Formats: sequence, C-alpha cells, structure tokens
Amino acid sequence: CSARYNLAILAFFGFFIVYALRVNLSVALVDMVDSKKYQWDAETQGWILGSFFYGYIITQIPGGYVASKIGGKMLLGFGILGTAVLTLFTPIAADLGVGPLIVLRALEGLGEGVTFPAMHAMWSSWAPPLERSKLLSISYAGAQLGTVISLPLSGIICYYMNWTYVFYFFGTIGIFWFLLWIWLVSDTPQKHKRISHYEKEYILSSLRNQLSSQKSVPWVPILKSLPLWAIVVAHFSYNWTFYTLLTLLPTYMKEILRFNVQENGFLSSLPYLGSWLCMILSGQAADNLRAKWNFSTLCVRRIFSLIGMIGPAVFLVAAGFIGCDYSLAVAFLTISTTLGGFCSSGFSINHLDIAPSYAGILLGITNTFATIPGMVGPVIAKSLTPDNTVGEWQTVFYIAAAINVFGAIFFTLFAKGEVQNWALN
Ligand SMILES: CC(C)C[C@H](NC(=O)OCC1c2ccccc2-c2ccccc21)C(=O)O
Repeated sequence: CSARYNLAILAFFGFFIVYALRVNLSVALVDMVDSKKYQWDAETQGWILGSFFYGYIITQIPGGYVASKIGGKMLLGFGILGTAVLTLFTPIAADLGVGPLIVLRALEGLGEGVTFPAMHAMWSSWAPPLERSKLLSISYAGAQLGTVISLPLSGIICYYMNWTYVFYFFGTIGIFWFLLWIWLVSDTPQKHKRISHYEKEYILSSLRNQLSSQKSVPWVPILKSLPLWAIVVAHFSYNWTFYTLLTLLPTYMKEILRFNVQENGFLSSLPYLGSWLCMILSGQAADNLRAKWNFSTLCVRRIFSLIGMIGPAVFLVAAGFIGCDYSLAVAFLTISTTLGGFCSSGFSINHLDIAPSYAGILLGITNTFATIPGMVGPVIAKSLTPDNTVGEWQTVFYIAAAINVFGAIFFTLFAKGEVQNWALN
C-alpha cells in the first residue's frame, strides 16, 4: 500500500512484538515454578514479574528526548532488537539464577520503554493532521492485539512443548521483524527511498501548517497546574488495576480457578479482547453522544471516565465475591476489563485535549508517573497472596477497586479541558 500505511502495518507488528515480549513471562511463570521447574517463593515471583517496569520507568522520558533528537526509526528498531535478544537469552538466564533473571527483565524494560516515544516521534513527521486518528489507531492496536494473541499462543506452546520455546519463538520473531523494520521504514518521508512524489507532497503540505508554528516543545514547562496532576492520578489508578490484572491473571486462574495451561492461556485473553472491542466502539459512541447533546466537552470526559474506571472496580469486587467459580469469576473479570475500555475517551484523550502541541511530552510525563503501579502493584499483590488465600485475593481485589475509585473521584474533582493558560503558545 501507500508508504504511511506500510509504516502503520510495520508499527502494528512492532508493538505486537513489544507487548508479547512483555506478557509472555506472565504465562511462562505459571509453568516455570515448582509446586524444568524452579523452587521460587511468592516474594521472588513478584519481583521477577515487576522487574520490567523498573527499566520502563527509567528509560521513558530520556527515550522521548532521544527520539526527538535523532528520530524514531533506529531508536525503535534497536529497542525491539535489544528486547528480543534478551528474551532469547532469558531461558539460559533462568538457569544462572534469580538475580540473572531479574537483571534480564530490568534490561528488557530499559530496552522496551523507549518504543512508545520513538513511535510518537515518527508520527510527528509521518501522519497528516486529517488522517492522524486512523494511523495512530492502526499503529497502537498492535499492543492490545499482541496481548490478546500472545496469551493463548504462549499457553499453547507452554502446554504442548516446554516453556523455553515460548521465549525462543518470540525472540526469533522479534529479530525477523527487525530485519524488515531496518529495511522498509525511514525516519521521515524525505528520507524514504521508495515513497512516491505525490504522497510525499501530500504529507509535507498537510504538516506544513503545524510545523510552521515553530513554537512546539521549546522547554520543560512549569507543570505545577493541578489539572495535569488530576489526569496523572487518573492514569495511575487505571494502570494499577490494568497491570495488577496483566501480571497476575494467568497465575490467578492456575492458583484459584485451577484451569489447565492451555485453557488458562485461552481464557486469559478474553478480558483484553473485550476491552479492545469496547474501546473501538467507544469512539463511535462518543461521536454519537456529541452529535445530539449540548453537553460541554468536560461532561463527556467525566461520564466516560467514571464509567470506565468504576465499572472495572465494582466488577472486580463482584469477582472477589464469588471467586473460585470457574464460570462466573471469569465472566466478571472480562466484564470489568470490557467496561475499562471507555477510559480512552474518558481520560486518555484529555492529555491532548487540554494542551495541544504538548501531548507528546505531557503524556510522557503522565506515563512515567503512572508506571509506578507496574513496579508496586504486582509485587505487593504477590506478597499478600502466599499460597491459596482466597481471602487475600479478595483483599487485593478490594485494593485495586479502592484505587480505581480514588482515581475516578480525584479526576472528576479537578478535570479541566479548555486550556492550561501556559500551553497557549
Ligand atoms: C485511546 C486509545 C487511542 C489509546 C490506546 N492505547 C493503548 O496502548 O492501550 C494500552 C494500555 C492503555 C490503555 C489506556 C491508557 C494507557 C494504556 C497503556 C500504557 C502502557 C501500556 C499499555 C497500556 C489505543 O490507541 O488503542
């Protein structure tokens, strides 16, 4: 197809391999622990699952600066390559000990956390303003589809074969994809070796009216404004529940619901598939709402954020109420994750609604602060649930629901959407 849609497809596969390499461990740890198996304790498993988010936190904002400086192509390609090779060496790191695996996961976090800003730095030069929505949607849906596919796929490989083949498969697939990314993609349409003249003129002429402003991202602004911290804490509360689910759901099904590894992998993707299919309709629902009602822009934000952050909390509480039920617990979990889909138009769009031309930096700040739950939630949750502890699983579900409620309340108490009065260049 066209050059920019080729970039969109290759970005889709890139993010598919990013989230895969992120999530394959959450399924591999189900079989990698003893009742080749290792005698890892509950606290160790939490650290091993959470070590990735240390690197993801560390390399986020410097990754954005480097992407702005030297561009997206090489930076993202090398991030993916340095995640794939570390995944390939993870099985031998498991034999060397717990410490080697933790440092492997930390280095994977450092490699992988630069991917998102490197992609935004490419779409700052590739996506025309009229068409940015479709391109960003196609590019970023790769992450969600990556989780949705890599859960059952990891389960299938981990059941039919040993768990090491999961890591080998994803590592070799990452290397193979890098062999395409280094070749078909370029930093900027002027630097593209094969783009047609008319497409290049279209992209440049459409981006001219924005790049002619010459005032985008001139400094690190004074981010004292409370409306930024309200959306930051909303993102924190959302990511807390999302990552607590992502890093524990296969473990939860193995430990409480007692599903087989294959069935565990199949069922673990249902909540995220539901979340994807709800998020994709959420934009159309928001358009339908905007088409009729005289609501202010803040109104749709607050209603959608409340729905998408409260529904998951109440349904996670409900899943706590009838835990150990092989049929109803998974239904409540998938309903929770599906209701979580409204959060995009609830608060994720607010990042660029309250401050255009600063979205790439403000969203990076918010994502740096909101990946603290990736480091905190998994380890404390695994510490709180030592062996079976249906009561402690209820306890962690209550903790996640309370965090969601706090985030929704704080966001709705301080959400603004016009202008921060300093972002107006
Ligand atoms: C609102 C849409 C366009 C954004 C969405 N992006 C996405 O990557 O979701 C994955 C999940 C998430 C959901 C909502 C807000 C933040 C996050 C996030 C951050 C880090 C890792 C995973 C996630 C899309 O375009 O489909």
